[PDB]
Amino acid sequence: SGFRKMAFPSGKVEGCMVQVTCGTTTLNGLWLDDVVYCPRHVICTSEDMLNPNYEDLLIRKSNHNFLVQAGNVQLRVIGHSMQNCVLKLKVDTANPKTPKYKFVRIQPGQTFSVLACYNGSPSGVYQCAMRPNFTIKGSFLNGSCGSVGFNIDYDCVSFCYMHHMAFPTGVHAGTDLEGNFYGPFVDRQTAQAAGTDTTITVNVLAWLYAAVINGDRWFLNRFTTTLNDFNLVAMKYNYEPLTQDHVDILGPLSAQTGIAVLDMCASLKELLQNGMNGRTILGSALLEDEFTPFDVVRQCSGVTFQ
Amino acid sequence: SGFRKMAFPSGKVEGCMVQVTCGTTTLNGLWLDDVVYCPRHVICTSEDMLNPNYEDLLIRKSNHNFLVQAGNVQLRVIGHSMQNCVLKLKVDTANPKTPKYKFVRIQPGQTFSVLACYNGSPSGVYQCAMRPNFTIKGSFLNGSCGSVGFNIDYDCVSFCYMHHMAFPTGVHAGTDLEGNFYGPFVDRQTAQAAGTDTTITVNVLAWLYAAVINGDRWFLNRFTTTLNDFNLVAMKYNYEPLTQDHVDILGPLSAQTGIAVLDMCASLKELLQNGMNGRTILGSALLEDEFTPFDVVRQCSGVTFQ
Repeated sequence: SGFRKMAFPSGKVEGCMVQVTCGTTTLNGLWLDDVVYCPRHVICTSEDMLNPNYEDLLIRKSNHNFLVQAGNVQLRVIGHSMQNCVLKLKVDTANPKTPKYKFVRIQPGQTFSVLACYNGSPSGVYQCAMRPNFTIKGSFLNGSCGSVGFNIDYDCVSFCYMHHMAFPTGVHAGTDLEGNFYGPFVDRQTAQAAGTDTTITVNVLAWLYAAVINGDRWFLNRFTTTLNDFNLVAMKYNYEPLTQDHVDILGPLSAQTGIAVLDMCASLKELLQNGMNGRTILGSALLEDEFTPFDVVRQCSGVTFQ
Repeated sequence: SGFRKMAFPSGKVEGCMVQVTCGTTTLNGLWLDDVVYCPRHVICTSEDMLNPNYEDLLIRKSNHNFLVQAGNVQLRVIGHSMQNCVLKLKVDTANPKTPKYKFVRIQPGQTFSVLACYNGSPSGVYQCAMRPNFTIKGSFLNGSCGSVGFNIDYDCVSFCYMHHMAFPTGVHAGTDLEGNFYGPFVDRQTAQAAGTDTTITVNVLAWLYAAVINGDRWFLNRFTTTLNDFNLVAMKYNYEPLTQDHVDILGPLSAQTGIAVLDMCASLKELLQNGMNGRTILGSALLEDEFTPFDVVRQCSGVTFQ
């Protein structure tokens, strides 16, 4: 009973966070086996960031220009390469606390947990979603660069995000762990536009099912509707159009509650047009789109990990 | 930049969670050194819970009736006592992963992180507040009993909460780690009323300061007001009255932003009377009271831990 924006337990990621220093810049790095991963803009001064030529900047750097610190013990850099927008600092000591891990590139609308770090030390953990415009709305201060996002599949940690940039708009951008940005962003200090943001409709429907599982049922109505007519209302309010793959994903939520996806949509349709009228659902005065269908099943069944 | 309901990193607590089984019942326990802590109602059947005489039930139990499991390794019970509403199962193996810890009993309005567990395995982590009526609005399924709440002071883990009961109302109740319930609750399966809930006014003001730190300033007005007149408006809307200790706690938030507490109150006063008019603050359509002033300073300065 109850429903909370829940993060994954962070223990397996904590033992992987190191502090990386090059010149005057210090940010966080991810120490798996004997490779440290960190944003390549650790090699830039505040002046370089306006127009960095990363190849030329990297050339004037040698292995002993990088101070990697894992707690009270300094690491030794044996080799450096640049994979897209991440620096791989090959080190000598492999991380004994290296978990079974995996690098994955997530799709918009999926959720993950962020372990926010400063100077290589864990500060806090929260759950967030990759927006349809490939930003995230995080909580990141200066020198939280290098902090990582992750999911947990039983015993395997899936790393999916590394924080790189904060934009004047309040939004945050980063890469996968191979160094490819999510979205059309580049790691330089210049004005960059994100797309129009849209609401993740499949997630909203998973949250309405969570509400029904928890005894909020007032939004339930008698109408039904069609996918095609719903999508016409949704596209008016900047909601992601629903496809059949979406209806199927919500299958188990439908079977455990005996309410048809299309019936849930008809409730939603009404909620977009008529509004909330000052009521709430699961404590909120707005429709929430940061829970995936799998997030809801996990929290309403008690899935555990290593 | 940005603001998120942030939990503490859970690594140090994960290595302390064990599974406790007695008869048919299985819940979570906290394994510090060579003592396991768990709800005493692990010794009850579903029938016993209606009217348990814990002393008599405990008498028919011997050390070998308790199966404590820490992963794939069974623990050995050497002694059991009942401290208030917690069972202390003294075991032989001390926990090697025992952190520097502390038992503390928190006051209403303070916040902590909950590590939700099932069968002794971490499932997720979230942040919550102790309501003024000594409940919490958590996310707990059957057999999440024994899950613990905690804060982190640099390297010391302060344990402050253990989950015991879920009430028909959707609210949750538990004890400190010495076994004293928060609130007027008892561990028996009967109807129990919580008090009227009130909004934690000092927390709300810390969140408005967080909003100003993040560029939301529309609620800022020109009026001021007095503590006494504000408290008269607040007591109308079921808000906790403000005292001078509260104004002082918000001192650093006031100095870093150059806005007087009483000026912030005058904004709040207006917000309670005139309403939100469909605007939002830090993304929310309602006033939030689950951030303490210290929570805001931690997230707006980058405080780190071991």
